[PDB]
Amino acid sequence: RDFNNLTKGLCTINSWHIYGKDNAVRIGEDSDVLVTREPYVSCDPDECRFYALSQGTTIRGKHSNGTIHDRSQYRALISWPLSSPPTVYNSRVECIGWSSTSCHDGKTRMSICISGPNNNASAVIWYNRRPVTEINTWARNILRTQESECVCHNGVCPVVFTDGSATGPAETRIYYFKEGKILKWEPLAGTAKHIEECSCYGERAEITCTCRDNWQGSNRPVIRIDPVAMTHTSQYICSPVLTDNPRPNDPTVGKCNDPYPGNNNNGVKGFSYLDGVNTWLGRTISIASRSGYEMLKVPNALTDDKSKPTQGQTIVLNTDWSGYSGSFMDYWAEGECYRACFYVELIRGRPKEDKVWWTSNSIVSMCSSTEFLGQWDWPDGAKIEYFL
Amino acid sequence: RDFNNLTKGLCTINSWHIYGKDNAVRIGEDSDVLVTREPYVSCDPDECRFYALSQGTTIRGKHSNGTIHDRSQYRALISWPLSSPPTVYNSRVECIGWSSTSCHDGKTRMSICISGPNNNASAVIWYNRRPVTEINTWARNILRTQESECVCHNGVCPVVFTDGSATGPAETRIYYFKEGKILKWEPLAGTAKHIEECSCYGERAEITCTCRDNWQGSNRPVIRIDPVAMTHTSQYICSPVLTDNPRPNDPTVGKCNDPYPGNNNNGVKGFSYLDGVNTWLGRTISIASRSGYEMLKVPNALTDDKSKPTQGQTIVLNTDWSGYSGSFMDYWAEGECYRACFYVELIRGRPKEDKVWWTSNSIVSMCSSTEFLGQWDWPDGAKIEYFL
Amino acid sequence: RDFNNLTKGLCTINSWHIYGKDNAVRIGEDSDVLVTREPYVSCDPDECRFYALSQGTTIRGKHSNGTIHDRSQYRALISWPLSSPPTVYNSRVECIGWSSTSCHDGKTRMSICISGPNNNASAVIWYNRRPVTEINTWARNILRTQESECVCHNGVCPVVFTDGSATGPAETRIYYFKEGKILKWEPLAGTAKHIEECSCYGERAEITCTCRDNWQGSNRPVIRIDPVAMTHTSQYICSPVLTDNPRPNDPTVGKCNDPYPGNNNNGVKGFSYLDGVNTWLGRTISIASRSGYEMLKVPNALTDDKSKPTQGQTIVLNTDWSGYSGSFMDYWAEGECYRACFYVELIRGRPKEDKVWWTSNSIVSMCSSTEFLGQWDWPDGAKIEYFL
Amino acid sequence: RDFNNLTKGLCTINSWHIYGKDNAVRIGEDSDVLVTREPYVSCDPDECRFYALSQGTTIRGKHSNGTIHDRSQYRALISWPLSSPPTVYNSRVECIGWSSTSCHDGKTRMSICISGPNNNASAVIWYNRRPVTEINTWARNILRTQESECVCHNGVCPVVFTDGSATGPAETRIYYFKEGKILKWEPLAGTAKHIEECSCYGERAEITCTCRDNWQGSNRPVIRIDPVAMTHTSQYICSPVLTDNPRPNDPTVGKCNDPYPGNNNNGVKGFSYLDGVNTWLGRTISIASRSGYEMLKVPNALTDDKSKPTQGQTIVLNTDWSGYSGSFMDYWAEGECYRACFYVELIRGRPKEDKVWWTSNSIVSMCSSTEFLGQWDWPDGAKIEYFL
Ligand SMILES: *[C@@H]1O[C@H](CO)[C@@H](O[C@@H]2O[C@H](CO)[C@@H](O[C@@H]3O[C@H](CO[C@H]4O[C@H](CO)[C@@H](O)[C@H](O[C@H]5O[C@H](CO)[C@@H](O)[C@H](O)[C@@H]5O)[C@@H]4O)[C@@H](O)[C@H](O[C@H]4O[C@H](CO)[C@@H](O)[C@H](O)[C@@H]4O[C@H]4O[C@H](CO)[C@@H](O)[C@H](O)[C@@H]4O[C@H]4O[C@H](CO)[C@@H](O)[C@H](O)[C@@H]4O)[C@@H]3O)[C@H](O)[C@H]2NC(C)=O)[C@H](O)[C@H]1NC(C)=O
Ligand SMILES: *[C@@H]1O[C@H](CO)[C@@H](O[C@@H]2O[C@H](CO)[C@@H](O[C@@H]3O[C@H](CO[C@H]4O[C@H](CO)[C@@H](O)[C@H](O[C@H]5O[C@H](CO)[C@@H](O)[C@H](O)[C@@H]5O)[C@@H]4O)[C@@H](O)[C@H](O[C@H]4O[C@H](CO)[C@@H](O)[C@H](O)[C@@H]4O[C@H]4O[C@H](CO)[C@@H](O)[C@H](O)[C@@H]4O[C@H]4O[C@H](CO)[C@@H](O)[C@H](O)[C@@H]4O)[C@@H]3O)[C@H](O)[C@H]2NC(C)=O)[C@H](O)[C@H]1NC(C)=O
Ligand SMILES: *[C@@H]1O[C@H](CO)[C@@H](O[C@@H]2O[C@H](CO)[C@@H](O[C@@H]3O[C@H](CO[C@H]4O[C@H](CO)[C@@H](O)[C@H](O[C@H]5O[C@H](CO)[C@@H](O)[C@H](O)[C@@H]5O)[C@@H]4O)[C@@H](O)[C@H](O[C@H]4O[C@H](CO)[C@@H](O)[C@H](O)[C@@H]4O[C@H]4O[C@H](CO)[C@@H](O)[C@H](O)[C@@H]4O[C@H]4O[C@H](CO)[C@@H](O)[C@H](O)[C@@H]4O)[C@@H]3O)[C@H](O)[C@H]2NC(C)=O)[C@H](O)[C@H]1NC(C)=O
Ligand SMILES: *[C@@H]1O[C@H](CO)[C@@H](O[C@@H]2O[C@H](CO)[C@@H](O[C@@H]3O[C@H](CO[C@H]4O[C@H](CO)[C@@H](O)[C@H](O[C@H]5O[C@H](CO)[C@@H](O)[C@H](O)[C@@H]5O)[C@@H]4O)[C@@H](O)[C@H](O[C@H]4O[C@H](CO)[C@@H](O)[C@H](O)[C@@H]4O[C@H]4O[C@H](CO)[C@@H](O)[C@H](O)[C@@H]4O[C@H]4O[C@H](CO)[C@@H](O)[C@H](O)[C@@H]4O)[C@@H]3O)[C@H](O)[C@H]2NC(C)=O)[C@H](O)[C@H]1NC(C)=O
Ligand SMILES: *[C@@H]1O[C@H](CO)[C@@H](O[C@@H]2O[C@H](CO)[C@@H](O)[C@H](O)[C@H]2NC(C)=O)[C@H](O)[C@H]1NC(C)=O
Ligand SMILES: CC(=O)N[C@@H]1C[C@@H](F)[C@](F)(C(=O)O)O[C@H]1[C@H](O)[C@H](O)CO
Ligand SMILES: CC(=O)N[C@@H]1C[C@@H](F)[C@](F)(C(=O)O)O[C@H]1[C@H](O)[C@H](O)CO
Ligand SMILES: CC(=O)N[C@@H]1C[C@@H](F)[C@](F)(C(=O)O)O[C@H]1[C@H](O)[C@H](O)CO
Ligand SMILES: CC(=O)N[C@@H]1C[C@@H](F)[C@](F)(C(=O)O)O[C@H]1[C@H](O)[C@H](O)CO
Ligand SMILES: [Ca+2]
Ligand SMILES: [Ca+2]
Ligand SMILES: [Ca+2]
Ligand SMILES: [Ca+2]
Repeated sequence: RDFNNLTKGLCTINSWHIYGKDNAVRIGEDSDVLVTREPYVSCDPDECRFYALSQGTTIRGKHSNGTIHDRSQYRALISWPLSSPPTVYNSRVECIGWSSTSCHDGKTRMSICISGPNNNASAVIWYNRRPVTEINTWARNILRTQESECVCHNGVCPVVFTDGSATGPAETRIYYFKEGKILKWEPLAGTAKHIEECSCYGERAEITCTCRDNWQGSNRPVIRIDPVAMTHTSQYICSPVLTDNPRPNDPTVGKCNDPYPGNNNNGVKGFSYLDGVNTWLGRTISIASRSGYEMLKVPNALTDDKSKPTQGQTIVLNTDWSGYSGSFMDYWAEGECYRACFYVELIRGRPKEDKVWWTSNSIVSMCSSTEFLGQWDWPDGAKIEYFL
Repeated sequence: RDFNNLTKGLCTINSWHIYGKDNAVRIGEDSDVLVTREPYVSCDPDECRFYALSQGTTIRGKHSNGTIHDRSQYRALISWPLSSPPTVYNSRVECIGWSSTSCHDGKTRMSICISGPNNNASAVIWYNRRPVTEINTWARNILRTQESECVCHNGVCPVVFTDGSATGPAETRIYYFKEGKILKWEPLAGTAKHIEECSCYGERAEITCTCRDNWQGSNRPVIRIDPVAMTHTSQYICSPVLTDNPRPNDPTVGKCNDPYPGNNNNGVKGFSYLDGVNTWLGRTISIASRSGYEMLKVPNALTDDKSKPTQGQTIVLNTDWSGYSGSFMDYWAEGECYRACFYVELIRGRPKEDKVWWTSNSIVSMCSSTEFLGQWDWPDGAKIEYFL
Repeated sequence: RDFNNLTKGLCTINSWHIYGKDNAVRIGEDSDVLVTREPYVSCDPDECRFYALSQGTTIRGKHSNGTIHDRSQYRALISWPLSSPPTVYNSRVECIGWSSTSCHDGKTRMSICISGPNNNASAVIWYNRRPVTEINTWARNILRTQESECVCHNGVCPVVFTDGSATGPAETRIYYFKEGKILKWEPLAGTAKHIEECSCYGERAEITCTCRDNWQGSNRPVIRIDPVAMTHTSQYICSPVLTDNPRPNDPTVGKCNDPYPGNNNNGVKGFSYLDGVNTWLGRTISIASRSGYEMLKVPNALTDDKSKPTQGQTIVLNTDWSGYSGSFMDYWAEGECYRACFYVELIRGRPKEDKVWWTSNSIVSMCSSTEFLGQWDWPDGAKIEYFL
Repeated sequence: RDFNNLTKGLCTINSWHIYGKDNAVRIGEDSDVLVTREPYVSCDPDECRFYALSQGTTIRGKHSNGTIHDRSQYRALISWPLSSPPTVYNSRVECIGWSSTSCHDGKTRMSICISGPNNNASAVIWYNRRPVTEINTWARNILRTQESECVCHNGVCPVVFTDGSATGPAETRIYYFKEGKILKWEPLAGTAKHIEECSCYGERAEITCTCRDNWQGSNRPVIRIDPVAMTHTSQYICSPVLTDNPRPNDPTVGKCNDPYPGNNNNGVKGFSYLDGVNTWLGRTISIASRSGYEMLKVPNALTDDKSKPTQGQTIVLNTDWSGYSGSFMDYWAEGECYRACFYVELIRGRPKEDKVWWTSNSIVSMCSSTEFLGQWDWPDGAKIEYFL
């Protein structure tokens, strides 16, 4: 009925509780589960759902062979009920393509999918399940977007896109949509040197995005957006607790306005919540590969270049595979504050598990608690040997 | 609540963006996907869906053997959610038969299915999911209809049927339905010599249908219907850009009131949008078989017998299989103009791929953009070898 | 909102058009289709659905072995969308048991299922999907009911039950329910000597049921019920066109008040519409087995002991298997008259096809047309050899 | 719209009629049925559903190997339509974990799931399908709850939890929730010495729970809760008809305020309805293992230490496997009294049937009748040999 406004602050995050888990690869060993990757979670006013990019085959299907590849004509943004797996029979297609974002503005949902060949890709912006706007590639090098939910305020839903090199300067733009129409766009500003795969959340009329500098940085770039003024800025997380992957060992002092060097041309989508002393960072446990996952409480990470952990929680053990991670919240929940949430993609199959010819994932997701809760670890749980 | 009226003109068509794609044959390699053919797309006021004729077996089922055949007691018009595949578990049966059409009038949906033996077929006209009217064969030779959506204006939904020879004169009728009841019917008039499988769209209170002259023409016949007066006329597309299949090579000058000769007794369902300079024609790329698919901008194709392409877009490469194609639009979208859409049926299996014993298809669909978007090609994507 | 009243007469029946067909055995060869028997069709105010008794296993499942048996703890009344097959994933359980009926009163639905051992069976009467009333066996010999829909008038839904011998006198009762509560019951009256499996329809505030005299009659008993007075009578169809199975050859003169002899202790559920000159009878084509199915127009069949066919329609060829048949109508359709409908159960597997270890069926259904439509035949269509 | 109040008494229980049965293990032999255990039934105002703890694999899936284990990261509370089986495609996840409860307060549903390692478990309390409250382990030894529905009165839904030893004193708490928030909690009081797995029902503004004393008692502890005062008491069922399993032979005189000795450190979840002369107890038929199931009418069982059976009903034969059992009622049914209902979990596979590597169950459920109905027995019905 009305556009949602970001009128609340974050709840105090004292730990993380289990929210959803689909066990998709376990279940899909003997049921019609679609192969996916690049999952996320997004809420409507009356339901929260899982989202991902399908590969247009089931996991036991012979067409699962080759699904390490990111971009084909067989991919689509799908959604399905929370903690169910993405099946052929329960998955709803939001739009067609191989990079996406989606968010609800309080009245209805906007979904964006990009498709095409590398040098001629286009975004289609859907609103109320109809296409409304299209945007052609501006740099002819894999036009691409967040791979997790966007955020709206009074109808304005900003979205970050990048077109251009993954290993050098690229052209990043912030589009401000309303009802699927372009109100404005701006080129990236501030000190972030490279942006991909922004993970965003909204509180007190400001949207914060934690992104991936694929080119040089092992610290994460941060974009902060004012959706009323339709302006933004950028920087890096100051903290020496480095949250990209792969990455060097953690130093004692980080960088606020430059990439922290030591690994080039690689990364992973990740997130954080940056809320002064209530600041929590996610990362892989391994510095070398996408294994394990942990949350660290790092007070003032955004602004304090010597900030270190005061608390933490293990989400996935370093002996289990992780993957992309991102933020979402239920903006329509009851109460006085928005409860921080996140997901972690649990990648299985190639390239790390190459006895199978496929790559897919399952999902785990948590939300914050004001209690100090006991921790478990949450692995995918499938046995690869069963698929041989 | 109210009957929809065709009050808008076409949006300007500068390119085509991806709308839906089901990847059904890929997915159906290892899931309970129904064998189909003769698909299309049709919108309700709150949802757009895929439609097709089921063959009453799954593709991996042993009853898929023999599904090259067009007309059996096991066929039905089914619908399913946009870009999902047609599964046993998500497909809704609209009516029983082996030729169909369907459209929503703004209040509810009319669906028409024809069944029976060749010499004794009948149409049943369903409205609000109940049968209302029946029409018996008038020429005793495969009574048959559009195989894509009809169009309504203020409750009046015209439909084109043909009964009689596929390779000689036949008896074509235009029925004007309202609430599933016959208001009137007329015998075909104008200069079209043979009509099958009309593909129709509505704008500014007129309905335009691009059809298949199976007998003689490689140019397509066009029927234009005034749904208020309940009258029509017919002609051929004047343009030397010929759009049937198979067909001769394109000449320099076409025919406005006669079939363009060079192939007899064969054809394929196709479509066009005929809107002066905003005119786009679809066709197979091959002159000999149903391979490839392209859209050509041919200004004034309907009326200019020397009109040639000023722009185009490849939809399916000539090294991939195509099939039937047809028009639809979302008459209930927001904005000032109706956005042209189309689908292409991607036929797999027999007769061209005869290592399998079945014939089925998947679907790809696009809508127009006012941008000049980059093009991809959109093949079915299944590997036949997997099915051996 | 209001209880439906039977205020209309039957439409004129000049032929029969296809209404629904599920092709369940064909589809179930390679999908999760439940084994059933004793199907029927019943309408709500906004939807019509297929109903049957599940056997609590899929057809390809190993538990399909033994499903020739009628009565087990694994059976349930299920419903599913019209012309879909009865799948594990789309079938809704109405109640538990091995004999049933169901009807909608205009406000909500009553469903009745009987379960138990032969000598200690009970009916549970569900209303608005909650159990309301229970009725214990009165004769300790397979309490049993219609196996097709009941009919309501101003909230009163009569139902016919039988308890006692299948091959001798039994105790038949007519229960008058309202909101799932017993208003009254009466013992069978009139001249019918044995009653099973009544097939009923409603018009002009009277309900007519055509039943099965399993003991002696090859003519069918008829019960006529006044749901306002809550009284009834019974007789047999007078016509020499005999409609049970198995049966003797047709004579020239039938019996109005006694069973027509020649076969004992056997029969099949069937139906008719008895409406003076607008009278149509269904029967198997074979006198010996459940093969084929036809509709015969037999003017005044109910009252004229020499009435013979003036018109007919083949539904299933005598070279294809049939089974139970029954009546239903869409009481909530638009227009001035109720359109007669029926289904035929197409039994496959045992005992006639004993290369498989199972018994199941599919469904075909038709409704009347005021046109004289061409006829097709409508077989199950599955190849038993595929299941070996 | 309004919170439900427990304003009715129990209906008179003269027998039990069949309510639901899913036949899940039979069906799951050849369909995508999830492995479960710890099932129950719970009603909303407009629907009643089956609930259980999934094991996050199908039964025919290779991940079914190991599902004898109770607590893993792959478990979730799921619900599905009454008498359907718990499939991958129709099951809705309520929350994540390995111990649960759920109930509807008349406005919306509260669901509670506990997860974590044995020494660090936490409960998350969901309301209106959103997490609201979290509760950390207080004794660091398998925090755990009812495994059947809770009950609400004017918004207050008490829930019994236990944390601590299964074979010695433990710390049991009664939490009083409203809208998912903690109003109050109390430590267990009265004479019950050990509490697990309470099975609860509501009548005349009091909630009665029949639980499992795993430590010493073969008589069942009873907790009675006043949800207005938010106080409770506890005792044991006085009757010498002992209802735990395993258990000693029945004596002539029971114990009201102490555990009845003879078996230690073991038990099974069970239930009763304690309503003076209208008192019925459920139990396994075997004293040694979870086989068979029966209901006994034991007047004044709660308060009369010599009460013996005056009537009974066999539910499952002693030659068939049983399991957990629990109470529920449809608080939103029509009429003057609440109809007592229960389910029995039918465990198949390990440990008793160790030719398979899995453990799962199906469900049977009954409700009371004021008739004296005939009895059947209701086994799971699957053949283990089919799974070899
Ligand atoms: C039941 O559940 C309980 C709740 O989950 C659980 O208690 C939790 O226990 C975990 C695990 O111990 C805690 O997480 C850690 O928290 C550390 C921070 O807390 C310490 O430091 C604070 C400041 O100096 C102290 O205040 C704090 O003391 C307080 O709390 C204590 C309880 O833990 C209590 O005893 C005290 O009385 C007091 O009240 C405490 O001392 C945090 O630092 C740690 O993370 C590091 O360690 C991990 C390995 O264990 C790494 O994976 C992680 O990345 C962090 O280390 C790395 O990064 C650092 C920053 O750069 C570097 O300095 C390190 O060298 C290290 O870097 C290497 O590794 C990196 C990752 O591979 C790499 O990238 C680098 O390159 C380099 O190679 C962890 O998060 C949690 O806070 C506890 N929570 C609560 C509420 O108590 C309890 O144990 C469970 N109970 C049972 C019985 O099982
Ligand atoms: C990123 O995506 C971009 C958007 O898709 C893409 O740009 C697009 O590129 C495609 C492919 O080149 C274009 O499609 C073609 O358009 C042709 C018409 O445009 C030409 O002619 C106009 C009039 O004279 C000119 O105005 C126009 O110039 C303008 O635009 C230029 C850009 O392309 C630009 O450089 C100029 O500066 C200027 O501004 C341009 O010259 C169209 O004619 C063509 O279709 C024919 O060719 C196809 C084969 O390629 C056939 O498949 C097709 O059927 C047509 O040829 C056949 O039919 C004709 C008519 O009868 C016959 O005359 C021909 O002989 C031929 O007939 C044979 O084949 C038939 C089919 O098999 C057969 O039936 C006959 O029997 C006979 O055998 C094609 O549609 C598109 O318009 C571009 N779009 C845009 C917006 O620019 C860009 O390339 C992509 N970028 C990258 C980096 O990959
Ligand atoms: C396109 O579709 C059209 C519509 O479906 C289709 O036309 C239809 O054609 C069918 C098949 O011919 C017709 O069905 C039959 O109708 C018979 C009754 O009609 C005749 O009798 C009337 C009265 O004397 C005449 O009025 C009537 O004449 C009129 O109509 C004619 C068109 O058919 C036309 O030419 C005339 O000008 C005139 O206007 C006509 O002569 C009906 O009797 C028949 O049923 C019997 O025969 C079946 C075998 O074919 C049996 O299966 C069936 O059970 C009936 O016979 C059995 O039972 C009788 C009664 O007891 C016995 O007397 C018989 O001996 C026989 O009994 C044996 O078999 C029993 C069953 O096994 C058994 O139990 C007994 O023991 C014993 O062993 C049939 O229903 C239909 O009416 C036509 N409909 C229309 C609108 O015209 C047209 O053919 C199709 N076109 C093409 C090109 O394919
Ligand atoms: C059609 O369906 C009808 C409805 O279901 C069905 O009739 C029902 O029949 C069943 C089975 O007979 C009845 O259930 C039993 O009811 C017994 C109680 O009723 C008796 O006792 C009363 C009081 O003294 C009498 O009033 C009553 O008489 C009345 O009713 C009669 C009809 O049955 C009628 O003939 C009379 O005229 C009169 O009107 C009647 O005599 C009940 O006691 C019994 O349960 C015990 O027995 C079971 C074994 O059969 C055990 O499994 C069960 O656990 C109970 O015994 C155990 O526990 C007792 C208590 O501690 C011990 O004293 C016993 O020794 C025994 O203990 C051993 O076993 C335990 C379990 O393994 C173990 O833990 C111990 O350690 C020890 O090892 C049973 O529930 C039912 O009430 C009938 N219902 C109705 C309405 O009539 C009819 O039969 C069906 N018809 C056909 C044709 O099939
Ligand atoms: C259950 O009892 C409560 C307490 O008496 C009822 O609560 C009142 O409901 C009315 C009407 O909806 C409100 O206007 C009052 O404010 C409520 N509270 C109190 C404390 O009186 C409630 O309606 C009852 N539930 C049902 C289904 O009748
Ligand atoms: C899932 C897994 O086994 N990850 C291991 C953890 C650890 F042993 C590690 F050394 C690490 O990176 O910390 O290697 C990982 C993994 O085997 C490699 O990094 C990549 O193969
Ligand atoms: C799908 C496909 O391979 N089509 C080819 C394209 C081309 F090579 C062509 F020569 C053509 O017709 O243009 O043959 C098609 C096809 O192999 C035949 O036409 C029919 O088999
Ligand atoms: C389905 C089928 O083949 N039915 C035949 C028809 C006919 F040949 C008939 F002789 C008949 O009864 O009319 O036998 C049936 C069937 O084979 C037997 O009656 C029973 O097996
Ligand atoms: C399902 C089953 O066969 N249960 C039997 C019943 C009975 F024979 C009994 F002796 C009993 O306990 O009463 O053993 C059960 C079962 O075999 C064992 O108790 C445990 O294996
Ligand atoms: Ca990086
Ligand atoms: Ca042609
Ligand atoms: Ca008989
Ligand atoms: Ca015990």
